Amino acid sequence: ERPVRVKAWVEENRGSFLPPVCNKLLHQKQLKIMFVGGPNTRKDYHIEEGEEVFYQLEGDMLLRVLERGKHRDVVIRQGEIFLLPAGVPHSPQRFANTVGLVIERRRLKTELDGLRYYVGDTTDVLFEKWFYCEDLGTQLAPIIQEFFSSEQYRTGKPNPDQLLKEPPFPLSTRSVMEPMCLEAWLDGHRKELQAGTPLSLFGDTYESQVMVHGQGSSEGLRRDVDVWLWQLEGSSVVTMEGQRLSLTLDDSLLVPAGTLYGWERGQGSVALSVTQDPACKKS
Ligand SMILES: [Fe+3]
Repeated sequence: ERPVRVKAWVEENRGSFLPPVCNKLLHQKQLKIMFVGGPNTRKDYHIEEGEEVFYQLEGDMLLRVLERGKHRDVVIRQGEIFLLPAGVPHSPQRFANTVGLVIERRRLKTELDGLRYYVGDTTDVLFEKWFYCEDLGTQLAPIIQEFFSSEQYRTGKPNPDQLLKEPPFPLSTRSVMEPMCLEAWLDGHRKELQAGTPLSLFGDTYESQVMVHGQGSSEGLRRDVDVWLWQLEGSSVVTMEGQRLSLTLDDSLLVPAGTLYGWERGQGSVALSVTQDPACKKS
């Protein structure tokens, strides 16, 4: 339209979260920006070669992970933000009356997504499926149905003929971070943002870059990947192709790869800048 105001977009589009996945995409080019409501129980663990960034807009969630072969529970509460590194199996439980933000990116021609259901709360695979992920809005469903309409589900015995000897790429062995409370973080760094220096939220051992920007401007910029901007405080002006688009509180905007842009940020503004560039992949 664009900018799109995030809470107005959610409040309008939440009547279209449909089971089993309860998701709807805002954007689906190089960057994928999607929202998911609950209640919604996922018994499956997803594995992918890109990174996933979560931010809880409304209410809490529970992310179950496998971190070095061990089950782990990761509560992400309203206002918290968290980055999941590549190749970690994860299973998101969302509860009644919650809305969440998830970001990911388009997968390379050779990258492979997988789904696994385990036996009980053990680490033994019961059922798995591996596929090229093209359309985040549409492909998990058919996979989930297949598990619920299956012998493995009816009985709980794995069929060894349908397991893989090894996963197609080695699962990650890194540890997972703690969720950060975004606005305790902002207030914690407000002096630096007033100064004009942008800041990395998660640092550079990841592919994703979540940069926070305060007052000031920056020169003509052209990136090879999509960029998403989200205005949290104050306001700002984006310039792309002889075209000023101003952003106010809670406005957001995807600048498409290739597109040349200037950004002017007014007094006491605070904007979020997100990028997932697979040239910055960490394997
Ligand atoms: Fe996932």
